[PDB]
Amino acid sequence: QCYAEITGWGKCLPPATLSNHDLSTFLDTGIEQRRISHVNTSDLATVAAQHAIACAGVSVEEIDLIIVATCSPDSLIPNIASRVQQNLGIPSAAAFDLNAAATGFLYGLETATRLMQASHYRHALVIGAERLSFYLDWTKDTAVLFGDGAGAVVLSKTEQKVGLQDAQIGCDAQGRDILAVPKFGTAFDFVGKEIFKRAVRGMGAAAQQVLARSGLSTEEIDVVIPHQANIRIIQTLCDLAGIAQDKAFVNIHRYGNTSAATVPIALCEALEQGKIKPHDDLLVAAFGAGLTWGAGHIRWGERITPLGKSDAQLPSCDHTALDLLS
Amino acid sequence: QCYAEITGWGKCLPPATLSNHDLTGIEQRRISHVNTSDLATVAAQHAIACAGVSVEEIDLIIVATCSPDSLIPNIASRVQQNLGIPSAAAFDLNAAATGFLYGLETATRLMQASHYRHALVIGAERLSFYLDAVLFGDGAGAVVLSKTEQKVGLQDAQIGCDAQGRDILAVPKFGTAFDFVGKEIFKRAVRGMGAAAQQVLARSGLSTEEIDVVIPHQANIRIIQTLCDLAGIAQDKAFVNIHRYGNTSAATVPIALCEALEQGKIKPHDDLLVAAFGAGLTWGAGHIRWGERITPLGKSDAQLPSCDHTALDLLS
Repeated sequence: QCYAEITGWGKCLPPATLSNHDLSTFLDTGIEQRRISHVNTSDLATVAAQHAIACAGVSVEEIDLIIVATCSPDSLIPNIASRVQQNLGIPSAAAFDLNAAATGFLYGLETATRLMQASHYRHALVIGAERLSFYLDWTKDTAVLFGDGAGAVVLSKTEQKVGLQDAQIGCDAQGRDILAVPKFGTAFDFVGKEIFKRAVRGMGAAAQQVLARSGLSTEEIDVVIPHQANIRIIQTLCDLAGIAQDKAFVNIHRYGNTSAATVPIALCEALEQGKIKPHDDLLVAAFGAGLTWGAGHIRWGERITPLGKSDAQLPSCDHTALDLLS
Repeated sequence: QCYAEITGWGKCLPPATLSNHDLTGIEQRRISHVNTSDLATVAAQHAIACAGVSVEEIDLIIVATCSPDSLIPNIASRVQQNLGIPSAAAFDLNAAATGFLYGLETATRLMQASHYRHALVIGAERLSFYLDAVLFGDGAGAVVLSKTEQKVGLQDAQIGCDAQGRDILAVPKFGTAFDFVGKEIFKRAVRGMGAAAQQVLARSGLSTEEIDVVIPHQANIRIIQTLCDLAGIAQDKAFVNIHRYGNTSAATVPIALCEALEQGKIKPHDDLLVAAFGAGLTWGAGHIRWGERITPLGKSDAQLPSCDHTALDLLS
């Protein structure tokens, strides 16, 4: 029996910051700020990956698998996992984009972990990355909700019982029409109340299943890394699960909802701020357009500090965030 | 130890046919009058009936495409909604034409390492959306996988990507942001698929003589011939339907597999070699050990909405 330990983590938040005050200028949550990228999604992903690689101390030749969870890719042909691969010079790895909306990163984590357990993948890079700013209708509720950013992890095969344990991922397809941008693709819809109910239900039931199969009580959960879409969803999810609200890591106020990137960014910050201790039990939970949903139980291993650090950074930004949206 | 048997197969080729005419290996392609999700849906319905599984038994839906109707939400969730499958994991995977093989690999390992008992893996494309040209068509192919103890379905696979070839095959300004270098695409494809096939064969302990059938990506007849010649595999073992449908990217393999079974090209316990490549440049190969059954348990009446248009008409 093999496991996929999370041995590296990293993030990339673009520098141009957009305050609510900045928003008041042109405009008539929990969120105070978001970032707005002056580069493509593949660039955000690349830098976050560089941080996780250095954090893990792995050589780029050791990576067998790159998954980019996104719903805002630079291009469809080719995918952007292959762009990240080209940028980092990783040779020969499997490389794909996965689209499960905000639950993408959890889907990716589940997928890479099972690939590693059943076959010959020794290290993996799983990245959540978005440039939601590309989508926004500056007239329309939606505009204040979303930001740009990337988060990444590196997974390394091991015999120790760590990394993702059980996961339960799914999709409530009867809710598909309540959250959509239907004419971008080869072809907004936003019903807040229904999104709310189905999200808490989907994430809730998924979390419960994971906990029950792991034999854990809510009390043995040390940290909750939820999708950062809405503070009230997070509070409600915990309240209904009976999980103390202090265990939930929240950074939505800083970055807004960055779809697939929220969980890996939160996870990276939680580690940097020492919120996660060696051998802690984490509960991850997320949902997204689809309506996709998921939860996972991660057992952390020995190390919560980077082996090294990267000098990787985005090209210098000559623009303000107000400037980027003009 | 668990395995993912291919217990259902099915396809959906849109009716409007486009012959070679004035206005590869290829004589015809199909041109869809519906979205990609619709092609995927019908192919799925055929596979479900072929497998005799109930829609409530499906735990996982993967749609390999690079021409989805929408990015938000994904189209796996649309297929799920159309078939009424409750609660399954549903995602879109983009690895260009190697998508279906990537999906097959992913679903198989999900099923072996965790609690997914049945899966639907679909390749589906509407490449006609992209064209500015005689090389591509539209279509979908699907399989259903069912967990079992018998040593059948995908055995070893080797998937990868040659990222130094990323720029030789691209539509770079569709997305949130044509390039086509035929000779380089040719060289890297044969190299990528070749090396992948070799690694799979070697790990499986097979000689090329024990391969019964080859289901390759249908992008170009000469690529297929060259891949076999260099592997030492007899060219007669390679199933080819490109002449009928053209290159339907992620859909080529599952359509070919489905037709190979319908035409009795595949026998119980046959060893299949799948191989594919795509923009990325992605590449992959897989060894499938077929089980007992090569006939559908049932048939579906599922069909696309009636087409009132000619294919010439559809491109206008």
